[PDB]
Amino acid sequence: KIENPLKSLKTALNKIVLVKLKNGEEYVGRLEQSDGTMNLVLKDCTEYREGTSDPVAKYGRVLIRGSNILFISIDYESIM
Amino acid sequence: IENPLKSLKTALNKIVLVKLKNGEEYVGRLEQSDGTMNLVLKDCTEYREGTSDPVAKYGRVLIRGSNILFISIDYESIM
Amino acid sequence: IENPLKSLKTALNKIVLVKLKNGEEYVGRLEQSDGTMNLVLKDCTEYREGTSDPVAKYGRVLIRGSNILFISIDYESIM
Amino acid sequence: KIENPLKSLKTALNKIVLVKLKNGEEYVGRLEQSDGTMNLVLKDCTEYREGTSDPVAKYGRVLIRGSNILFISIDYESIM
Amino acid sequence: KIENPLKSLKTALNKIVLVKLKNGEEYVGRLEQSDGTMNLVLKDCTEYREGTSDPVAKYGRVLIRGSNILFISIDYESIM
Amino acid sequence: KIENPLKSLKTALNKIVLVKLKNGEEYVGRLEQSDGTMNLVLKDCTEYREGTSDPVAKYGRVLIRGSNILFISIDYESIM
Amino acid sequence: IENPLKSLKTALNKIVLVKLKNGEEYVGRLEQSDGTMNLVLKDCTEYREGTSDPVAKYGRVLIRGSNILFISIDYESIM
Repeated sequence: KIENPLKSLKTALNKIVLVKLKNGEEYVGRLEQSDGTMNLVLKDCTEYREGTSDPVAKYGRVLIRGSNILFISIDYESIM
Repeated sequence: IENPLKSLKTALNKIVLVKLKNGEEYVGRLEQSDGTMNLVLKDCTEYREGTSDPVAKYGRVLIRGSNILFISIDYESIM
Repeated sequence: IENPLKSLKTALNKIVLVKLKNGEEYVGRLEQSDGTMNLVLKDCTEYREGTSDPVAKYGRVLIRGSNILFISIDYESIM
Repeated sequence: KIENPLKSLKTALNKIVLVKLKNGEEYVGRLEQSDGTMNLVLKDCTEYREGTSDPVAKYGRVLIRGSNILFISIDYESIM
Repeated sequence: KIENPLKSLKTALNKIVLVKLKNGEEYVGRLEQSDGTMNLVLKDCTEYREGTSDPVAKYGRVLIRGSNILFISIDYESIM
Repeated sequence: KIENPLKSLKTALNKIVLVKLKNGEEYVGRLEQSDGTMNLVLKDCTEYREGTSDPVAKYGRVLIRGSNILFISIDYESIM
Repeated sequence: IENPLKSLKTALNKIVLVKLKNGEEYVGRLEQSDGTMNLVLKDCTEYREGTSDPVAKYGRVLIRGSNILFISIDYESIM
Protein backbone atom coordinates (compact mmCIF):
# COMPACT_ATOMS: atom_id res chain seq x y z
CA LYS A 1 0.00 0.00 0.00
CA ILE A 2 1.27 3.49 -0.90
CA GLU A 3 0.23 5.72 1.95
CA ASN A 4 2.68 8.13 3.56
CA PRO A 5 2.22 11.30 5.64
CA LEU A 6 2.74 13.65 2.67
CA LYS A 7 -0.06 12.27 0.51
CA SER A 8 -2.35 12.39 3.56
CA LEU A 9 -2.00 16.17 3.15
CA LYS A 10 -3.41 15.93 -0.39
CA THR A 11 -6.63 14.41 0.96
CA ALA A 12 -7.22 17.64 2.89
CA LEU A 13 -7.53 19.62 -0.36
CA ASN A 14 -10.42 22.12 -0.14
CA LYS A 15 -11.12 21.12 3.48
CA ILE A 16 -10.75 23.32 6.55
CA VAL A 17 -7.44 22.61 8.27
CA LEU A 18 -5.67 23.91 11.36
CA VAL A 19 -1.94 24.71 11.10
CA LYS A 20 0.22 25.19 14.19
CA LEU A 21 3.59 26.91 13.78
CA LYS A 22 6.80 26.55 15.79
CA ASN A 23 5.88 29.63 17.83
CA GLY A 24 2.62 27.96 18.90
CA GLU A 25 0.23 30.18 16.92
CA GLU A 26 -2.72 28.41 15.24
CA TYR A 27 -4.15 29.28 11.82
CA VAL A 28 -7.44 27.98 10.45
CA GLY A 29 -8.41 28.12 6.80
CA ARG A 30 -9.38 26.09 3.77
CA LEU A 31 -6.42 24.25 2.21
CA GLU A 32 -6.17 25.37 -1.43
CA GLN A 33 -2.62 24.24 -2.32
CA SER A 34 0.29 22.31 -0.83
CA ASP A 35 3.64 21.06 -2.11
CA GLY A 36 6.30 18.53 -1.12
CA THR A 37 7.88 21.02 1.31
CA MET A 38 4.50 21.42 3.07
CA ASN A 39 4.25 24.97 1.82
CA LEU A 40 0.55 25.66 2.00
CA VAL A 41 -1.94 28.13 0.64
CA LEU A 42 -4.92 28.64 2.95
CA LYS A 43 -8.13 30.48 2.05
CA ASP A 44 -9.84 32.84 4.52
CA CYS A 45 -7.30 32.22 7.24
CA THR A 46 -7.93 33.23 10.86
CA GLU A 47 -5.29 33.10 13.56
CA TYR A 48 -6.42 31.81 16.96
CA ARG A 49 -4.57 31.95 20.24
CA GLU A 50 -3.02 28.61 21.13
CA GLY A 51 -5.45 25.96 22.33
CA THR A 52 -8.47 28.30 22.28
CA SER A 53 -11.22 29.51 19.93
CA ASP A 54 -10.27 33.19 20.42
CA PRO A 55 -9.70 34.85 17.01
CA VAL A 56 -6.59 37.04 16.96
CA ALA A 57 -6.60 38.35 13.38
CA LYS A 58 -7.77 37.66 9.84
CA TYR A 59 -5.14 37.35 7.15
CA GLY A 60 -7.07 36.36 4.01
CA ARG A 61 -5.29 34.08 1.53
CA VAL A 62 -1.99 33.07 3.12
CA LEU A 63 1.08 31.27 1.85
CA ILE A 64 2.56 29.41 4.85
CA ARG A 65 6.15 28.18 4.72
CA GLY A 66 6.40 24.48 5.54
CA SER A 67 9.67 24.61 7.46
CA ASN A 68 8.04 26.41 10.41
CA ILE A 69 5.04 24.08 10.72
CA LEU A 70 4.70 21.90 13.81
CA PHE A 71 1.59 20.04 12.65
CA ILE A 72 -1.47 20.21 10.42
CA SER A 73 -4.87 19.02 11.60
CA ILE A 74 -6.03 17.52 8.32
CA ASP A 75 -9.55 16.56 9.50
CA TYR A 76 -10.28 19.81 11.31
CA GLU A 77 -13.62 20.59 9.64
CA SER A 78 -15.16 17.39 11.05
CA ILE A 79 -14.19 18.49 14.58
CA MET A 80 -14.92 22.22 14.73
CA ILE B 1 18.58 -6.10 11.41
CA GLU B 2 17.56 -3.43 13.94
CA ASN B 3 17.80 0.35 13.88
CA PRO B 4 15.98 3.19 15.69
CA LEU B 5 13.76 4.03 12.73
CA LYS B 6 12.56 0.46 12.20
CA SER B 7 11.49 0.53 15.84
CA LEU B 8 9.12 3.35 14.86
CA LYS B 9 7.27 0.93 12.54
CA THR B 10 6.55 -1.44 15.46
CA ALA B 11 4.31 1.30 16.89
CA LEU B 12 2.03 1.48 13.82
CA ASN B 13 -1.65 1.33 14.87
CA LYS B 14 -0.58 1.78 18.52
CA ILE B 15 -1.00 4.78 20.82
CA VAL B 16 2.22 6.80 21.04
CA LEU B 17 3.33 9.93 22.87
CA VAL B 18 5.21 12.49 20.75
CA LYS B 19 7.10 15.34 22.47
CA LEU B 20 7.93 18.34 20.27
CA LYS B 21 10.80 20.82 20.61
CA ASN B 22 8.62 23.37 22.47
CA GLY B 23 8.00 20.69 25.12
CA GLU B 24 4.33 20.00 24.43
CA GLU B 25 3.14 16.39 24.37
CA TYR B 26 0.75 14.86 21.83
CA VAL B 27 -0.91 11.48 22.36
CA GLY B 28 -2.58 9.62 19.51
CA ARG B 29 -2.71 6.40 17.52
CA LEU B 30 0.16 6.12 15.03
CA GLU B 31 -1.34 5.67 11.54
CA GLN B 32 1.67 6.52 9.31
CA SER B 33 5.35 7.45 9.44
CA ASP B 34 8.23 8.03 7.02
CA GLY B 35 12.02 8.12 7.00
CA THR B 36 12.19 11.75 8.16
CA MET B 37 9.80 10.80 11.03
CA ASN B 38 6.89 12.81 9.72
CA LEU B 39 3.90 11.14 11.40
CA VAL B 40 0.15 10.94 11.06
CA LEU B 41 -1.68 10.41 14.36
CA LYS B 42 -5.39 9.67 14.73
CA ASP B 43 -7.46 11.20 17.56
CA CYS B 44 -4.65 13.43 18.77
CA THR B 45 -4.85 15.10 22.18
CA GLU B 46 -2.27 17.63 23.36
CA TYR B 47 -1.25 17.39 27.02
CA ARG B 48 0.52 19.88 29.24
CA GLU B 49 4.14 18.82 29.48
CA GLY B 50 4.87 16.24 32.18
CA THR B 51 1.20 15.82 33.12
CA SER B 52 -2.01 14.14 32.01
CA ASP B 53 -3.89 17.47 31.82
CA PRO B 54 -5.44 17.76 28.33
CA VAL B 55 -5.23 21.17 26.71
CA ALA B 56 -6.64 20.59 23.21
CA LYS B 57 -8.01 18.07 20.71
CA TYR B 58 -6.72 18.15 17.15
CA GLY B 59 -8.12 15.04 15.46
CA ARG B 60 -6.02 13.50 12.69
CA VAL B 61 -2.70 15.37 12.59
CA LEU B 62 0.30 15.37 10.29
CA ILE B 63 3.33 16.13 12.52
CA ARG B 64 6.61 17.31 10.96
CA GLY B 65 9.51 15.11 12.04
CA SER B 66 12.08 17.92 12.25
CA ASN B 67 10.42 19.32 15.39
CA ILE B 68 10.13 16.04 17.31
CA LEU B 69 12.23 15.47 20.43
CA PHE B 70 11.19 11.88 21.09
CA ILE B 71 8.41 9.38 20.50
CA SER B 72 7.26 7.03 23.23
CA ILE B 73 6.81 4.02 20.95
CA ASP B 74 5.23 1.71 23.55
CA TYR B 75 3.14 4.39 25.28
CA GLU B 76 0.01 2.21 25.09
CA SER B 77 1.71 -0.35 27.34
CA ILE B 78 2.47 2.08 30.19
CA MET B 79 -0.93 3.58 30.99
CA ILE C 1 -0.29 24.28 -13.10
CA GLU C 2 -0.93 25.61 -9.57
CA ASN C 3 1.41 25.47 -6.59
CA PRO C 4 2.22 27.56 -3.49
CA LEU C 5 5.21 29.45 -4.95
CA LYS C 6 3.36 30.46 -8.13
CA SER C 7 0.56 31.89 -5.99
CA LEU C 8 3.22 34.22 -4.57
CA LYS C 9 3.79 35.58 -8.10
CA THR C 10 0.13 36.61 -8.30
CA ALA C 11 0.78 39.16 -5.52
CA LEU C 12 3.43 41.05 -7.50
CA ASN C 13 2.77 44.80 -7.45
CA LYS C 14 0.11 44.30 -4.78
CA ILE C 15 0.26 45.10 -1.09
CA VAL C 16 1.05 42.04 1.04
CA LEU C 17 1.47 41.32 4.74
CA VAL C 18 4.55 39.31 5.73
CA LYS C 19 4.89 37.81 9.21
CA LEU C 20 8.40 36.82 10.30
CA LYS C 21 9.71 34.19 12.72
CA ASN C 22 9.66 36.59 15.69
CA GLY C 23 5.98 37.41 15.07
CA GLU C 24 6.53 40.88 13.63
CA GLU C 25 4.31 41.91 10.71
CA TYR C 26 5.41 43.96 7.70
CA VAL C 27 3.09 45.50 5.11
CA GLY C 28 4.18 46.92 1.76
CA ARG C 29 3.90 46.54 -1.99
CA LEU C 30 5.55 43.37 -3.32
CA GLU C 31 8.01 44.43 -6.03
CA GLN C 32 10.15 41.29 -6.49
CA SER C 33 10.35 37.69 -5.32
CA ASP C 34 12.44 34.60 -6.03
CA GLY C 35 12.14 30.85 -5.55
CA THR C 36 13.52 30.96 -2.01
CA MET C 37 10.80 33.53 -1.10
CA ASN C 38 13.24 36.38 -0.70
CA LEU C 39 11.05 39.46 -1.23
CA VAL C 40 11.51 43.12 -2.02
CA LEU C 41 8.77 45.33 -0.54
CA LYS C 42 8.26 49.02 -1.20
CA ASP C 43 6.94 51.51 1.41
CA CYS C 44 7.19 48.87 4.10
CA THR C 45 5.61 49.52 7.50
CA GLU C 46 6.13 47.24 10.50
CA TYR C 47 3.10 46.62 12.72
CA ARG C 48 2.69 45.20 16.21
CA GLU C 49 1.59 41.60 15.72
CA GLY C 50 -2.14 41.18 15.27
CA THR C 51 -2.97 44.91 15.16
CA SER C 52 -2.93 48.02 12.95
CA ASP C 53 -0.56 49.88 15.33
CA PRO C 54 2.41 51.17 13.27
CA VAL C 55 5.81 50.55 14.82
CA ALA C 56 8.40 51.65 12.27
CA LYS C 57 8.93 52.55 8.64
CA TYR C 58 11.71 50.92 6.69
CA GLY C 59 11.31 52.11 3.10
CA ARG C 60 12.30 49.55 0.49
CA VAL C 61 13.24 46.28 2.21
CA LEU C 62 14.80 43.02 1.12
CA ILE C 63 13.28 40.31 3.31
CA ARG C 64 15.07 36.99 3.59
CA GLY C 65 12.74 34.14 2.68
CA SER C 66 14.21 31.65 5.15
CA ASN C 67 12.87 33.68 8.13
CA ILE C 68 9.32 34.20 6.86
CA LEU C 69 6.39 32.51 8.60
CA PHE C 70 3.72 33.43 6.04
CA ILE C 71 2.66 35.96 3.42
CA SER C 72 -0.88 37.21 3.06
CA ILE C 73 -0.95 37.36 -0.73
CA ASP C 74 -4.37 39.10 -0.98
CA TYR C 75 -3.82 41.59 1.82
CA GLU C 76 -4.55 44.72 -0.24
CA SER C 77 -8.07 43.52 -1.09
CA ILE C 78 -8.96 43.11 2.63
CA MET C 79 -6.94 45.70 4.62
CA LYS D 1 43.94 3.27 15.12
CA ILE D 2 40.13 3.49 14.94
CA GLU D 3 38.73 5.47 17.85
CA ASN D 4 36.15 8.20 17.29
CA PRO D 5 33.24 9.70 19.27
CA LEU D 6 30.44 7.80 17.53
CA LYS D 7 32.12 4.43 18.15
CA SER D 8 32.23 5.24 21.88
CA LEU D 9 28.43 5.40 21.72
CA LYS D 10 28.51 1.77 20.56
CA THR D 11 30.16 0.62 23.81
CA ALA D 12 27.17 1.96 25.79
CA LEU D 13 24.72 -0.47 24.20
CA ASN D 14 22.56 -2.18 26.86
CA LYS D 15 24.01 0.11 29.55
CA ILE D 16 22.19 2.87 31.40
CA VAL D 17 22.82 6.27 29.82
CA LEU D 18 21.87 9.85 30.55
CA VAL D 19 20.73 11.93 27.58
CA LYS D 20 20.34 15.70 27.85
CA LEU D 21 18.32 17.43 25.13
CA LYS D 22 18.48 20.98 23.78
CA ASN D 23 15.86 22.25 26.27
CA GLY D 24 17.99 20.97 29.16
CA GLU D 25 15.78 18.01 30.07
CA GLU D 26 17.53 14.80 31.12
CA TYR D 27 16.39 11.28 30.24
CA VAL D 28 17.78 8.13 31.85
CA GLY D 29 17.32 4.62 30.50
CA ARG D 30 19.01 1.59 28.98
CA LEU D 31 20.46 2.23 25.51
CA GLU D 32 19.08 -0.40 23.15
CA GLN D 33 19.80 1.02 19.69
CA SER D 34 21.67 3.90 18.13
CA ASP D 35 22.53 4.88 14.58
CA GLY D 36 25.00 7.22 12.89
CA THR D 37 22.90 10.36 13.36
CA MET D 38 22.70 9.61 17.12
CA ASN D 39 19.07 8.58 16.93
CA LEU D 40 18.60 6.56 20.11
CA VAL D 41 16.21 4.00 21.49
CA LEU D 42 16.08 3.83 25.28
CA LYS D 43 14.29 1.24 27.42
CA ASP D 44 12.63 2.13 30.76
CA CYS D 45 13.11 5.85 30.21
CA THR D 46 12.64 8.33 33.05
CA GLU D 47 12.79 12.10 32.67
CA TYR D 48 14.50 13.94 35.54
CA ARG D 49 14.53 17.65 36.27
CA GLU D 50 17.77 19.17 35.00
CA GLY D 51 20.71 18.82 37.39
CA THR D 52 18.76 16.80 39.99
CA SER D 53 17.36 13.34 40.67
CA ASP D 54 13.69 14.42 40.96
CA PRO D 55 11.87 12.18 38.43
CA VAL D 56 9.37 14.14 36.36
CA ALA D 57 7.69 11.63 34.06
CA LYS D 58 7.98 8.04 32.87
CA TYR D 59 7.97 7.43 29.14
CA GLY D 60 8.75 3.73 28.63
CA ARG D 61 10.59 2.81 25.44
CA VAL D 62 11.51 6.00 23.58
CA LEU D 63 12.99 6.88 20.22
CA ILE D 64 15.08 10.04 20.68
CA ARG D 65 15.93 12.23 17.70
CA GLY D 66 19.69 12.77 17.43
CA SER D 67 19.60 16.38 16.22
CA ASN D 68 18.30 17.71 19.56
CA ILE D 69 20.74 15.83 21.80
CA LEU D 70 23.22 17.99 23.71
CA PHE D 71 25.21 15.11 25.16
CA ILE D 72 25.03 11.50 26.27
CA SER D 73 26.65 10.32 29.49
CA ILE D 74 27.90 6.98 28.17
CA ASP D 75 29.18 5.62 31.51
CA TYR D 76 26.23 6.81 33.60
CA GLU D 77 25.52 3.32 34.95
CA SER D 78 28.81 3.08 36.84
CA ILE D 79 28.26 6.40 38.67
CA MET D 80 24.58 6.82 39.60
CA LYS E 1 14.04 41.66 -17.76
CA ILE E 2 16.27 40.29 -14.98
CA GLU E 3 14.95 41.59 -11.68
CA ASN E 4 15.62 39.55 -8.57
CA PRO E 5 15.74 40.34 -4.84
CA LEU E 6 19.47 39.71 -4.41
CA LYS E 7 20.37 41.92 -7.38
CA SER E 8 18.61 44.76 -5.55
CA LEU E 9 21.05 44.26 -2.68
CA LYS E 10 23.77 45.22 -5.17
CA THR E 11 22.08 48.58 -5.83
CA ALA E 12 22.62 49.53 -2.17
CA LEU E 13 26.42 49.28 -2.47
CA ASN E 14 28.16 52.26 -0.79
CA LYS E 15 24.82 53.41 0.69
CA ILE E 16 23.70 53.45 4.30
CA VAL E 17 21.44 50.50 5.09
CA LEU E 18 19.53 49.19 8.10
CA VAL E 19 19.94 45.46 8.82
CA LYS E 20 17.58 43.81 11.28
CA LEU E 21 18.74 40.47 12.68
CA LYS E 22 16.76 37.51 13.96
CA ASN E 23 16.96 38.64 17.61
CA GLY E 24 15.31 41.94 16.61
CA GLU E 25 18.43 44.10 16.86
CA GLU E 26 18.98 46.77 14.21
CA TYR E 27 22.37 47.69 12.73
CA VAL E 28 22.96 50.81 10.64
CA GLY E 29 26.03 51.38 8.48
CA ARG E 30 27.35 51.81 4.96
CA LEU E 31 27.11 48.64 2.88
CA GLU E 32 30.55 47.88 1.48
CA GLN E 33 30.20 44.27 0.29
CA SER E 34 27.64 41.50 -0.06
CA ASP E 35 27.50 38.04 -1.56
CA GLY E 36 24.90 35.52 -2.75
CA THR E 37 24.22 34.16 0.75
CA MET E 38 23.61 37.78 1.93
CA ASN E 39 26.75 37.97 4.05
CA LEU E 40 27.49 41.70 4.36
CA VAL E 41 30.32 44.04 5.31
CA LEU E 42 29.07 47.30 6.83
CA LYS E 43 31.37 50.21 7.56
CA ASP E 44 30.86 52.39 10.64
CA CYS E 45 28.18 50.15 12.09
CA THR E 46 26.02 51.34 15.01
CA GLU E 47 23.39 49.17 16.71
CA TYR E 48 20.10 50.89 17.54
CA ARG E 49 17.46 49.70 19.99
CA GLU E 50 14.73 48.07 17.92
CA GLY E 51 12.43 50.55 16.18
CA THR E 52 14.08 53.64 17.72
CA SER E 53 17.01 56.03 17.12
CA ASP E 54 18.71 55.33 20.50
CA PRO E 55 22.23 54.03 19.72
CA VAL E 56 23.22 51.15 21.99
CA ALA E 57 26.72 50.25 20.78
CA LYS E 58 29.28 50.91 18.05
CA TYR E 59 30.99 48.08 16.25
CA GLY E 60 32.93 49.69 13.39
CA ARG E 61 33.50 47.47 10.37
CA VAL E 62 31.40 44.32 10.73
CA LEU E 63 30.98 41.11 8.78
CA ILE E 64 27.32 40.08 9.14
CA ARG E 65 26.29 36.48 8.53
CA GLY E 66 23.40 36.22 6.06
CA SER E 67 21.46 33.40 7.73
CA ASN E 68 20.46 35.55 10.73
CA ILE E 69 19.23 38.53 8.72
CA LEU E 70 15.50 39.25 8.81
CA PHE E 71 15.63 42.13 6.36
CA ILE E 72 17.76 44.89 4.88
CA SER E 73 16.37 48.37 4.33
CA ILE E 74 18.23 48.93 1.07
CA ASP E 75 17.29 52.64 0.79
CA TYR E 76 17.63 53.61 4.46
CA GLU E 77 19.80 56.61 3.58
CA SER E 78 17.06 58.39 1.62
CA ILE E 79 14.79 58.20 4.69
CA MET E 80 17.44 58.64 7.44
CA LYS F 1 52.76 24.68 8.06
CA ILE F 2 49.04 23.94 7.64
CA GLU F 3 46.90 25.59 10.32
CA ASN F 4 43.10 25.76 10.47
CA PRO F 5 40.46 25.86 13.23
CA LEU F 6 39.58 22.13 13.21
CA LYS F 7 43.25 21.11 13.40
CA SER F 8 43.64 23.35 16.44
CA LEU F 9 41.01 21.18 18.15
CA LYS F 10 43.35 18.18 17.83
CA THR F 11 46.02 20.04 19.81
CA ALA F 12 43.67 19.91 22.84
CA LEU F 13 43.53 16.10 22.87
CA ASN F 14 44.30 14.77 26.36
CA LYS F 15 43.99 18.29 27.77
CA ILE F 16 41.25 19.76 29.91
CA VAL F 17 38.90 21.93 27.85
CA LEU F 18 35.78 23.99 28.47
CA VAL F 19 32.84 23.50 26.09
CA LYS F 20 30.03 26.07 26.03
CA LEU F 21 26.78 24.72 24.54
CA LYS F 22 24.18 26.86 22.80
CA ASN F 23 21.93 27.02 25.89
CA GLY F 24 24.87 28.68 27.64
CA GLU F 25 25.97 25.91 29.97
CA GLU F 26 29.64 25.09 30.38
CA TYR F 27 31.21 21.64 30.62
CA VAL F 28 34.79 20.98 31.72
CA GLY F 29 36.60 17.69 31.19
CA ARG F 30 39.62 16.05 29.61
CA LEU F 31 39.19 15.81 25.84
CA GLU F 32 39.69 12.19 24.85
CA GLN F 33 38.30 12.06 21.29
CA SER F 34 36.93 14.41 18.64
CA ASP F 35 35.91 14.26 14.98
CA GLY F 36 35.43 16.47 11.95
CA THR F 37 31.95 17.56 13.02
CA MET F 38 33.35 18.54 16.45
CA ASN F 39 31.59 15.71 18.22
CA LEU F 40 33.62 15.30 21.42
CA VAL F 41 34.27 12.76 24.13
CA LEU F 42 35.20 14.31 27.48
CA LYS F 43 36.32 12.32 30.51
CA ASP F 44 35.38 13.45 34.04
CA CYS F 45 32.91 16.04 32.81
CA THR F 46 31.59 18.65 35.25
CA GLU F 47 28.92 21.17 34.28
CA TYR F 48 29.39 24.69 35.67
CA ARG F 49 27.08 27.67 35.97
CA GLU F 50 27.69 29.79 32.87
CA GLY F 51 30.53 32.22 33.48
CA THR F 52 31.20 30.95 37.03
CA SER F 53 33.06 28.23 38.95
CA ASP F 54 30.02 26.79 40.78
CA PRO F 55 29.64 23.07 39.92
CA VAL F 56 26.12 22.02 38.96
CA ALA F 57 26.34 18.32 38.11
CA LYS F 58 28.81 15.56 37.27
CA TYR F 59 28.30 13.41 34.21
CA GLY F 60 31.46 11.31 33.90
CA ARG F 61 32.33 10.28 30.36
CA VAL F 62 30.16 12.24 27.91
CA LEU F 63 29.66 12.30 24.17
CA ILE F 64 28.95 15.91 23.15
CA ARG F 65 27.18 16.60 19.85
CA GLY F 66 29.25 19.10 17.86
CA SER F 67 26.28 20.82 16.19
CA ASN F 68 25.10 22.23 19.56
CA ILE F 69 28.52 23.64 20.62
CA LEU F 70 29.10 27.41 20.78
CA PHE F 71 32.83 27.29 21.48
CA ILE F 72 35.61 25.17 22.96
CA SER F 73 38.34 26.69 25.11
CA ILE F 74 41.17 24.56 23.77
CA ASP F 75 43.80 25.78 26.29
CA TYR F 76 41.59 25.95 29.41
CA GLU F 77 43.89 23.62 31.36
CA SER F 78 46.68 26.21 31.35
CA ILE F 79 44.44 28.99 32.75
CA MET F 80 42.05 27.24 35.17
CA ILE G 1 38.55 40.47 -5.92
CA GLU G 2 36.75 41.57 -2.76
CA ASN G 3 34.03 39.71 -0.88
CA PRO G 4 32.75 39.36 2.70
CA LEU G 5 34.66 36.13 3.43
CA LYS G 6 37.96 37.52 2.17
CA SER G 7 37.38 40.47 4.49
CA LEU G 8 37.50 38.00 7.39
CA LYS G 9 40.96 36.89 6.21
CA THR G 10 42.22 40.48 6.48
CA ALA G 11 41.31 40.47 10.19
CA LEU G 12 43.94 37.86 10.96
CA ASN G 13 46.15 38.78 13.94
CA LYS G 14 43.75 41.67 14.67
CA ILE G 15 41.54 42.07 17.73
CA VAL G 16 37.94 41.30 16.78
CA LEU G 17 34.58 41.16 18.54
CA VAL G 18 32.35 38.14 17.82
CA LYS G 19 28.66 38.40 18.70
CA LEU G 20 26.83 35.07 18.96
CA LYS G 21 23.13 34.33 18.36
CA ASN G 22 22.39 34.50 22.13
CA GLY G 23 23.83 38.03 22.13
CA GLU G 24 27.04 37.28 24.04
CA GLU G 25 30.15 39.13 22.86
CA TYR G 26 33.65 37.64 22.73
CA VAL G 27 36.75 39.78 22.15
CA GLY G 28 40.15 38.38 21.29
CA ARG G 29 42.93 38.26 18.71
CA LEU G 30 41.85 36.39 15.58
CA GLU G 31 44.37 33.59 14.97
CA GLN G 32 42.60 31.35 12.40
CA SER G 33 39.42 31.22 10.34
CA ASP G 34 37.92 29.07 7.62
CA GLY G 35 35.25 29.25 4.95
CA THR G 36 32.45 28.38 7.39
CA MET G 37 33.63 31.22 9.69
CA ASN G 38 34.87 28.83 12.35
CA LEU G 39 37.32 31.01 14.31
CA VAL G 40 40.23 30.60 16.69
CA LEU G 41 40.60 33.58 19.04
CA LYS G 42 43.59 34.10 21.30
CA ASP G 43 43.17 35.72 24.74
CA CYS G 44 39.39 35.68 24.62
CA THR G 45 37.28 37.64 27.11
CA GLU G 46 33.49 37.43 27.13
CA TYR G 47 31.68 40.73 27.74
CA ARG G 48 28.10 41.51 28.69
CA GLU G 49 26.27 42.42 25.51
CA GLY G 50 26.68 46.05 24.50
CA THR G 51 28.70 46.93 27.64
CA SER G 52 32.33 46.93 28.76
CA ASP G 53 31.67 44.54 31.70
CA PRO G 54 33.93 41.46 31.43
CA VAL G 55 32.11 38.33 32.50
CA ALA G 56 34.67 35.54 32.01
CA LYS G 57 38.01 34.72 30.41
CA TYR G 58 38.31 31.71 28.16
CA GLY G 59 41.86 31.80 26.76
CA ARG G 60 42.21 30.31 23.29
CA VAL G 61 38.75 29.47 21.97
CA LEU G 62 37.51 27.72 18.86
CA ILE G 63 34.15 29.34 17.98
CA ARG G 64 31.75 27.54 15.60
CA GLY G 65 30.80 29.77 12.68
CA SER G 66 27.15 28.70 12.50
CA ASN G 67 26.19 30.52 15.76
CA ILE G 68 27.83 33.82 14.83
CA LEU G 69 25.68 36.88 14.27
CA PHE G 70 28.53 39.19 13.30
CA ILE G 71 32.26 39.82 13.63
CA SER G 72 33.72 43.28 14.12
CA ILE G 73 36.84 42.83 12.01
CA ASP G 74 38.49 46.08 13.17
CA TYR G 75 37.49 46.19 16.81
CA GLU G 76 40.73 47.50 18.37
CA SER G 77 40.03 50.86 16.70
CA ILE G 78 36.68 50.93 18.59
CA MET G 79 37.71 49.87 22.11
